[PDB]
Amino acid sequence: SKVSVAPLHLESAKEPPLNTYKPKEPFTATIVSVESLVGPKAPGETCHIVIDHGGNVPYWEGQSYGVIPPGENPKKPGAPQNVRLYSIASTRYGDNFDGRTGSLCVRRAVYYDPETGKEDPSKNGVCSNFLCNSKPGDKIQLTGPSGKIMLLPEEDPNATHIMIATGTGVAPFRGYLRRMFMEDVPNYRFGGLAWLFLGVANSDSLLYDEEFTSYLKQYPDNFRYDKVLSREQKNRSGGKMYVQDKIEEYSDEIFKLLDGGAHIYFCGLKGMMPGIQDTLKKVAERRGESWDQKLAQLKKNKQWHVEVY
Amino acid sequence: AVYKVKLVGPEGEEHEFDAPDDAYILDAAETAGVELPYSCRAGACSTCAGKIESGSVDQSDGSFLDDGQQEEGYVLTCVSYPKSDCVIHTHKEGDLY
Ligand SMILES: Cc1cc2nc3c(=O)[nH]c(=O)nc-3n(C[C@H](O)[C@H](O)[C@H](O)COP(=O)(O)OP(=O)(O)OC[C@H]3O[C@@H](n4cnc5c(N)ncnc54)[C@H](O)[C@@H]3O)c2cc1C
Ligand code: FES
Repeated sequence: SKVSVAPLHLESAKEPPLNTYKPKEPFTATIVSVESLVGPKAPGETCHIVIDHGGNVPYWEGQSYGVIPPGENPKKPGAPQNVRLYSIASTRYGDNFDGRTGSLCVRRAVYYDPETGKEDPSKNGVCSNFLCNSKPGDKIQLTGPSGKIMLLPEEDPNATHIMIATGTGVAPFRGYLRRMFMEDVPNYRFGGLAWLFLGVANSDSLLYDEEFTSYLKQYPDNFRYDKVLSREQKNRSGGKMYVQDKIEEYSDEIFKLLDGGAHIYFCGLKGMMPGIQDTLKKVAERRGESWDQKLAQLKKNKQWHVEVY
Repeated sequence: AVYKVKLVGPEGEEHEFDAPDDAYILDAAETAGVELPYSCRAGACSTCAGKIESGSVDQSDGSFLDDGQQEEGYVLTCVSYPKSDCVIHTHKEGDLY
C-alpha cells in the first residue's frame, strides 16, 4: 500500500513555484538531519540532508534549492557567498510526508594533492562540506526553488520514463519514483514504465539502493533498475563499466521506447554526457539513423531532458 | 516601471514584449509566448546567455558570468531585471568560454 501524504492542496497549483526566495533575502531554514549514504570504500562522502522549510518554500519534483553557505565570497570581499544549487531529492511532501521538509543529496567536494594524496581542507568545497557537516538545529540560508527542465511530464500517467544518472544525479529520480510508487497521490496514478540507470564508483557508493530495489519488488511491471559499479565491473572490452555501457546492453529496447514516445533524462556531473552521447551516436548508426537528426527530433518532441553540472 | 524588451534570435527573428523592472527577462519573455534557451534558471550556468545591444539590466542575482564577460554586454537572461528598454541578442552561450 502507498503512504498517505499531506497536505493535498499541494496538488492544486497549476504552475510550479519559482524564485520564491532570492539571494538578497533567503529563507532561514532548519536542518532536521544529516546522514552519510556511503560505506568506507566510497571514494568520498555523499550525504542525505533533510531540511525543514515549514511549508514556506514548497516545490515540485525535479526542481532545485539554492543554499548560501556562511562567510564572504573569497573572490569578492564584503560580499556573501554565491548560492550553490542542489537538486531536491524529495517529493513535494518530503521524507516526512509532511509537505514541511525537503531533501538534498550532497557530495562532499574535497581537495587532494595530486601527489602526496593528502587532503588540503583549505581547498575543498565550501557549501558541500558545510551541508554534510551540518547537525540537527543548524540554520541554513535557502533560496528558490528553481528550474523547469526537470519537471516530470504527468499529462500521460502511463508515459515511459528512462532515467540515466551518475552520483548525485539520482536526486530528482528519487523524487519521481517516490511519487510514482511510494506516495498515495490520488491525482497521479503512474501506470507506465519507469527505468532507472544509475552509475556509481562501487557498491559502497550506491545511493538509495534499498529504496529502488524495493520498487523492483512491488512493481515488477512498471519499474526497471540497472546499476553500474565502475570500479567493480567491466564492459565487453575489459575497461571499467559506465552507464552508457549499460545503456548499450539494452540499445534496441531503449530506442524502441524513444521511438514510442518515451521521455529520457540525464542528471549528474557533466562529464557523464560525452560518453553517453558517443554511445547513442554509435547505437543510432548501427540502426542506420542520423544521431544529430534523432536528437533534434527528440528535443522537438520534448523527450530530451538534461540537468548536468 | 514596465519596459519594452526587444529580443533578436540567431537569425534576425525579433520579439518585443513588456518587461516589469522587477521581473526577470526570461520570465517576461515566456509570459509573452517567447521560447528562450535555459538550463538551471538560477544564474549558475550560461545556457540562457544573451548579449546587450542597448539598455541595461541588473543580473546581480547571477554568479556565472565574470566582470569581464558582463563588461562586454553578456547577461544571464534568467536572472536579469531590465533597467530600461533594451535590445538583447539571444542564444549567445556559444560565445562563452
Ligand atoms: C542545477 C544544478 C544542480 C546541482 N545539483 C547538485 C546535487 O544534487 N548534488 C551535488 O552534490 N551538487 C550539485 N550541484 C553542484 C553544487 O551546486 C556545487 O557546485 C558543488 O556542491 C560544489 O560547491 P562547493 O561550494 O562545495 O564548492 P566550491 O568552493 O565552489 O569549489 C568548487 C571546487 O573547487 C575546489 N577548490 C576550491 N578552492 C581550491 C583551490 N585553492 N585549489 C584547488 N581546488 C580548489 C573545491 O574543492 C571544489 O571541488 C548542482 C549544480 C547545479 C548548477
Ligand atoms: S539558465 Fe543557467 S544561468 Fe540562466
